[PDB]
Formats: sequence, C-alpha cells, structure tokens
Amino acid sequence: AIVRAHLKIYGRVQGVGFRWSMQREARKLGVNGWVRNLPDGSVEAVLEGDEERVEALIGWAHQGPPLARVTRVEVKWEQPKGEKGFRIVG
Amino acid sequence: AIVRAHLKIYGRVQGVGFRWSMQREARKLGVNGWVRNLPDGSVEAVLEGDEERVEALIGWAHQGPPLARVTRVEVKWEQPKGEKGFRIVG
Ligand SMILES: [Cl-]
Ligand SMILES: [Cl-]
Ligand SMILES: [K+]
Ligand SMILES: [K+]
Repeated sequence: AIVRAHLKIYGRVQGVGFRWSMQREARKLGVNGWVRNLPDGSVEAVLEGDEERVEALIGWAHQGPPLARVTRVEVKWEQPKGEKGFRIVG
Repeated sequence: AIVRAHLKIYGRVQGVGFRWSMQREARKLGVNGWVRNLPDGSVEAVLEGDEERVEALIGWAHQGPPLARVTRVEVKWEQPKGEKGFRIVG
C-alpha cells in the first residue's frame, strides 16, 4: 500500500550529512518527499511511497550517516499528498 | 554489516498484538532478538542481524499492527552479542 510518514528525528543529527545521505537513500529506494533542519537541533522529514520502501527509509533514519547519533524518532502517518522527488528544503 | 538496535517503543503499544506481530515480522525478515512488555505500558526490544533487515523491522515498528499507535521510538545502537532466533520474553 502507499503511505506517508512524517518524521522528527533527534540526537546528534545536524552538521553530519544527514539530509544529503537521506536524500541519496530515498532516491535509491524510490521514496519521495523532503527533509530539513529545525532550529531546535532536530531533523524533520516527509517520506512517501510504497510501505516497504518507506519503512526501509524510516529504519535507516534511526542509524543515519556514520557520524549521526540518533536517540529517538517520532512518526505521524498521513494521507499521501503526491510528493515528487526527494528534496532538501531547509 | 551486523548491527544490534535496542528499542523502547511508546504509544498504544500493548493490548494490540504488537509483540506477536513483531515476532512474525522478525521471523519473516530473519532478525534475531526479543521483545517484551514493560510495566509502564511501553515495549522493549532487541533487534540483531544484517543492517538492512534490522532497519526494515525498525521501520515496521513505527506502523505496528493495525490498532497500534506508535508515538516514539527511542534507539541505542549496541555491540552485537550473537542473538539467534526472535522470541517474546515479557
Ligand atoms: Cl546535512
Ligand atoms: Cl502482543
Ligand atoms: K550513525
Ligand atoms: K498501526
């Protein structure tokens, strides 16, 4: 089924390539959406596509790139909005 | 590469078949470890195996079975211990 996951990711997650690496992984998986930094130090993302591929990216987001140290992820499931491509937006 | 993720999972996560569904998904994916209910209403799990399989299960854990509502997952990455099979402990 097609799903849309809205994430907030916490930890040592800025300045370590999280957004670029997420985008690379989304494009490999065929997941559309976006990622951005928030001013509290967290990362916000929208992941939209086939449930298996979205879940794969959610799981990836608990590890992140080598220097990320994620402590927690929050997911809110949403109705698909027809995201096209995976973009870094902030 | 082999990884080990230690999770605490919060929300409406007990009394919804979460442990049974996680066990099913773990066995499907070939992830080793365990899951248990905690007295504060949260779920604790250890997931160990190939990183792609573990990541798929972590992603699944934010959806859960149909009635599950997962509000957050806390994660700690650990040194693998040699878990074999997945079981429910508590
Ligand atoms: Cl970044
Ligand atoms: Cl259960
Ligand atoms: K990492
Ligand atoms: K659910």
